[PDB]
Formats: sequence, structure tokens, C-alpha cells
Amino acid sequence: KNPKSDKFKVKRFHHIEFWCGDATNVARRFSWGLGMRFSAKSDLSTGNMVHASYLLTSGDLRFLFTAPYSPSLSAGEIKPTTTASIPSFDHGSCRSFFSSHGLGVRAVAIEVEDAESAFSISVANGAIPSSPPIVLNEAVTIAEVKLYGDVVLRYVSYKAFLPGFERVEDASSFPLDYGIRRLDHAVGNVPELGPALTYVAGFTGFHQFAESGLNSAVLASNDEMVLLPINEPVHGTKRKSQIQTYLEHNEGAGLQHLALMSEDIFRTLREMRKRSSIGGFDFMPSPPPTYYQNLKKRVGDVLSDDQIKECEELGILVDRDDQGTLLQIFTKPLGDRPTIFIEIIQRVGCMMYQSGGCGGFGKGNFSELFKSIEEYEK
Amino acid sequence: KNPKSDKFKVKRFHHIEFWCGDATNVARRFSWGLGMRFSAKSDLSTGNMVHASYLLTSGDLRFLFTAPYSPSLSAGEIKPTTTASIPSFDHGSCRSFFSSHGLGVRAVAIEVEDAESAFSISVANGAIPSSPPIVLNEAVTIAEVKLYGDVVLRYVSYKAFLPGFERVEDASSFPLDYGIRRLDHAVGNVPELGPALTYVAGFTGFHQFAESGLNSAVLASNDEMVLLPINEPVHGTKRKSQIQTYLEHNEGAGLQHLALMSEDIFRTLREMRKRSSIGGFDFMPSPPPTYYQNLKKRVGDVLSDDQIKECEELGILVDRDDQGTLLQIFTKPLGDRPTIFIEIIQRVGCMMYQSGGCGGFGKGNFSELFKSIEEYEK
Ligand SMILES: CCC[S@@](=O)c1c(C(F)(F)F)ccc(C(=O)Nc2nnc(C)o2)c1F
Ligand SMILES: CCC[S@@](=O)c1c(C(F)(F)F)ccc(C(=O)Nc2nnc(C)o2)c1F
Ligand SMILES: [Co+2]
Ligand SMILES: [Co+2]
Repeated sequence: KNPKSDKFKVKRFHHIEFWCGDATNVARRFSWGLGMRFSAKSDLSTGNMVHASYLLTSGDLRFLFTAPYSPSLSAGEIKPTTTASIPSFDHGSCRSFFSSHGLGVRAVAIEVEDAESAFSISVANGAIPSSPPIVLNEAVTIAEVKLYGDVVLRYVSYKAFLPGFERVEDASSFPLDYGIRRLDHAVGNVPELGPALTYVAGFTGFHQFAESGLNSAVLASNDEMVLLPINEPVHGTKRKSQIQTYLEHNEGAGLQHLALMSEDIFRTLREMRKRSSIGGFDFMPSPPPTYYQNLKKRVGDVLSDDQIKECEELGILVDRDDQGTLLQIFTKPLGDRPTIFIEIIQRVGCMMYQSGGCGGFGKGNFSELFKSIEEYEK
Repeated sequence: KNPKSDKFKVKRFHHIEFWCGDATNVARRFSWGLGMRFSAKSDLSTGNMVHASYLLTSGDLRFLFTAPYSPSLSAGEIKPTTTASIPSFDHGSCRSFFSSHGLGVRAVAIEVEDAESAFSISVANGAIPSSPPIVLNEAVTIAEVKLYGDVVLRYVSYKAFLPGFERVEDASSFPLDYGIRRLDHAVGNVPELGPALTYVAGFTGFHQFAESGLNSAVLASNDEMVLLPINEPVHGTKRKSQIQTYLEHNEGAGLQHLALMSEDIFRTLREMRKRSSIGGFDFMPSPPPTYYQNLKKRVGDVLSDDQIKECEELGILVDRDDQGTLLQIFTKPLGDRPTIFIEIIQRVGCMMYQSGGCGGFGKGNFSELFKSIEEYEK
């Protein structure tokens, strides 16, 4: 059931912002590793004396990487005279975030009809304010509220990337593309799922979409294209909860993984794996061949034996709903700490356009992986 | 003249350590961009709860990238019980360095005969101590003194990379190589050259090796293989001193550039330029064709017309001593700030092995570049 109780009009995921120590090196690494174009910049060369911000795009997916300059460069500025292109930015908040959490996601940004309204209604409904609505060049409105930990949910609305960003000069912009097209979901880890759900569902109106080490639940907008899973750990097992491991290494709640939809997960994974050891991303260990011997009995009617064999060479996981089928794979952590990672996903089914969440999120793969592991010991 | 006044026995440049916010992403970017292998690691997977350190190598060139974990992971440790593989490391010093300077070089490390002795003699001769001699696994001794700004000169000596580092698993270690072989020199920028020279020459015994915006001087070890240029700005010009621009953006003195010797600067630059826009390094703008039309009259006896044309397609600079000839080129800044950059260099002449500094450091290229610029306006 979908009660469609959004308290404001939400469109789609708009971008994800990483707070970095050096935005240049993270952005260049992510560009090569994921096949994302350099699309826009805001830095010293555009008059920004506050922060260096670089935007990567792939289809509708937008990754923003931001780091602070020396405060001395903008010491004479005040907020009314700021050269920062993102007015919520703050040297102290950014340095504190990164020193506390390491590299990771500061902002999950969704495009809304009216960011000022979305902010007001959110706050009137319990949201903790983080940065008030600010109108940029009479064209774009941006506002922020707290989501969990030091992660903010950012509202952006357009009358018509951001004012103050310049499009990147073609020579600097190499048209890489490995098939990734949009953000499918963004998953938070928190110490207690209950109050996190109540808080976020409280101020958005998002509805519940619906051995492990976790409990979770998914909040979703009216059309279920903005999907916001939240995990909590389950304590006292045999293998320690990776949710609890995250909270310890991350110094508290934060974003656990971004799942990126590919229009062709086989080409994406071929392209990403060729680059794993030459600056790109590493993938988690492949499941045993028992896992793939068991795929015929589960998805033999959705995927041919050749497509199943192709999942096997690439290390791809498969799970299935009552409504659809899902291909997924997981990278190793994106940075030094065992915290944030990326998932590549592709959904087959639920044609009407494709409805969101088609096939679920792979929860069946926990049981399926364990049961392939001990039966591969054989 | 070379008075050979080293106060302790110095062998060679041993490594360069970058202090980072996230060591993983900087190291992976540098690996792809410069063609350096992943060679060794010390992090959580090796029992290091203090810092993440990754070593890249190319020939004798060793780049170390280090970032701090959350202090909470090692809160119960004391220095006698530390899991850090580099005992001089300190969370607070590292966070402070990076937040003040951004990405850059913390340590210029030279291999010496006896790091304890080198430390004692250095300190007895005016060096400001930074980290005392520490013996690692009865095998390697490491010690540090202040060089300029927050950069340390690090002494390492071996009885026989470091204890506690593990060699990197072959699958993770892709044998990239674009021809770079060793560190040729490491250049500091300071506000006042005089006291910096006197200080460093004071405690090492290093001798002076011998429009711009700078004044400089080069300190060198007995065999002139450790070359340590230092710049100061020249104030009140027309173009503002790039040395002064460095000090402002770097928040004070620091390392300006590392010059990396290539055994084949043409292949290196071909390989580096193919990767500039796909995660690698950008190069400064090429000199005008007038610069290359003037190369025949200057180096026509060292380089053929085809080799000169090859310098022209790649953007390579050429200068010449009385003793030798030098090919050089400069990258754009390595990170967000207009501070540290890299130089690729290759020397022809001075055969005895090649003597250090053969051909100089390209000081003639300042005059030659200006004079090609206005004559290219033509
Ligand atoms: C160690 C890294 C892999 S992991 O822990 C993992 C597995 C498996 F690998 F266990 F199969 C299967 C599915 C997911 C996932 O994306 N869940 C998820 N997303 N959104 C919701 C809601 O729920 C996942 F994170
Ligand atoms: C804007 C970046 C290029 S720059 O300022 C530059 C040029 C030129 F580009 F002006 F020719 C020529 C030579 C050098 C150099 O390496 N000097 C240098 N090394 N060691 C010593 C001593 O002295 C240099 F840094
Ligand atoms: Co997921
Ligand atoms: Co140089």
C-alpha cells in the first residue's frame, strides 16, 4: 500500500555531495573509476574563494565533491558578500565533518517543486533545520535539514547545476560513460532505527516501502522514485554487525551506500573491473560457484544460461521479488574507512516507465549467500 | 666547488610522504596519473589502528600517502603499545597539517648511514627536533627534524619499506610504469631564503650547489644526489610572485615541487598526457612554437630535429648548462590549491654514472619563455 502522504511535492534525486579534504583527487579518482564526466566546477578559477567544488555526471547521476580552501582567502567576506557558490557551506563544519567521519556523503539532495516551502513544512513537522532557504541569482532555491548524523537532506528547486558553477571546458571534459544513469537509493546507518524512521517520515510524509546483522525499513516519496532505506544493527550474533562496525569507524550515523542504476550492468561491471587496480574501485569477493549453480532454479525464466554465466564472470548477485528481478553488486569501501560503499544495480520488470524498487533490494541474497557458502564447502 | 662538508653520511632520497585526508583516493589517483605501482600497505588490514599508509613505487621513486583513522580506534593505546607503523605519526599533527595546508608533502626522507647519529649531529648543529630516533623491529631506525614550515626532513637507516608494512597482493598490484625512476630534487618555498639556507645548511653540512619572481639556492649532499632547492619571493613586480601566491594559499612555507627523473621523458609524457583528463595530471600550457623554433639554435647539437619536434608535440622545455642538457615539463597543481606541483625531468651529459644536477634546473627557461612569448605575438 502507498498512502501517497508526501507533505510537499518531491520530484527526483538531484545530486549527492561528498565532503572531502581534497576535492580534486577524489573527483578525479571517482571519474575514472565510475565513468563519470567532469561537468561543472566552482573554485578559484570561477571566483569562489571559499570552497572547491567539482561536479561529475553520468546520465542523471550527479556526484558533487567539495573541500574548503584556507579560511584566510575569504577572511574579509561576510555571508552577504560571500563568494561561495553553495551558501550552506562552512569551513568549520566541513573540516569537522571530514575529520570526524573521513570521506563521505554530506548531502542527499532531492529536487522539489519549492525548496522554501519544502523547508518550512519540514521544519513545521519536526525537521531540525540545517541551512535556511537561500535564493541563488533569482533562479534556484536551496535549503537543508538534518537527515541522520551529520548528513543533510538538501532541497533544490528551479524556476526554470547551480548559479556560480561554470560548465567544464571540453578538453578537460572527457566523455567517459560505463552505463550508469541515476541514483536508485541512498542508505543510512543509524544506532536506532525507530526514532530515525519516525523523525524522517515525520517531516517528509514519506511512506514505508517494504543472520543479517541489521534491521531496516525504506521510506519513499509518492511515486516511490526517492528511496531512503535506513539500517540499525542487531547486537549479539556470531559475526559482529557490519552496521555496528560502520558506526564505530564512521564515528556515528552516516550514509552507508549509494546504489547506482545502470542501463547495462554487464558493461558497467566489465568497465569498472578493468580499472579496479589502475585507480578505480575494487569489488567485494565473488560468491561461490554454488551461488551461480543455484541461479538457474531461481531466475532461469528471467535470464538465459548465457546471461547467468555472464553474471558469474562478473561477480553479479541476483535476487527477485513477486514483481521483478534485480541484478546487484557491491564495491569495497570507497575510501580509507570501512564505511561508505557503492552498489551497482539494474532492475527488470514492473513496466507500466519502470516503477521504483522493482525487485526489491536484494534481501534474499543474505540467505542465498550463506547457503551457497557452506554448500560450496561441500 | 664542492667542499664535501656533510656532517653525516647521506646516501640517497628514500621516499616522499604526503599527508592526506583520505590516503586511498589520493594514492589511487597518483598511481594512475604517474604510473606508479602499489607496493606496500599499513592499515587496518595489517593491524594498524592509527593511520592508513599506502606506498607507490616507480623504479627507486617511493611516494607514501598517509591519513589518520578515527582516534577512537586507538584510544586505549599508548606510544609503548602503539599499532602505528610510523611512530612519528600523530592524529592531531596530521589533521592540523592538512587543514592548514591542504594536500601536500609532510616528509622529505633521505636514507642515511645511521639515523640516530644523523639526528644527534643535526640537533647538536641547530636542527629543531621533530621526532626522536626510534628503532623499528631491531631493523630500521627513523628520526625527524624540521626542514621548513611543517615539512620534516626524515632520516632512515637500515641494518640490512618499513617494519609493519605488508607487500601488496599481486592482484591489487598492477605493474604500471611510464618510465619514472627516482626523485631528482625537492624544492621548498619559504618567506625568507637567508635564514632558511643558514638553518638547513647549518645542521646538515650540505653545500651550495649553484622577472622570475623568486630568489633561490640549492643545498646538496657530498655526492650531490640529494638536491634541496629553496625559494623566496621577490616583491613588487608586475606579475605577482608565484612564490608569494604559494605562501598565501599554502598558509606559509612548504614544499613547492618534486622533480621526478624519467629514463625516457617522451614516453612518460605521452603516457601521462593520454591520462590527463581521465583521472591523471594536467600539464601547464605549452610554450609557443617560437620557443621551439628557437631550440635549434640552442640545443641543435644535442637533439635532432625529430627529437626537437617530439619536444614540441609533448610541450617539453629544454635548458642547458656548460656541463649538460636538461629536458623538463611541469604539471598543474596536484590538488585543490595552487601550491604543490610535479616536474618531469631527464638529464643528458655529465657522464663519469651521471653526476647530479647535470644541466641545472632550467633557470634559463624563464628568460627563454618570456622572449618566445612576445616574439610569438609577432
Ligand atoms: C558487505 C557489502 C554487501 S551487503 O551487506 C548486501 C547484500 C549481500 F551482499 F549480503 F547479499 C544484499 C543486499 C544489500 C543491499 O543493498 N540492501 C539494501 N539496500 N536497500 C535496502 C532497503 O536494503 C547489501 F548491502
Ligand atoms: C609555473 C610552473 C613552471 S615554473 O615556475 C619553472 C620554469 C619555467 F616554467 F618558468 F620555465 C623553469 C624551471 C623551474 C624549476 O624547476 N626551477 C628549479 N628547480 N630547482 C631549482 C634550483 O630551480 C620552474 F619551477
Ligand atoms: Co542497496
Ligand atoms: Co625544478
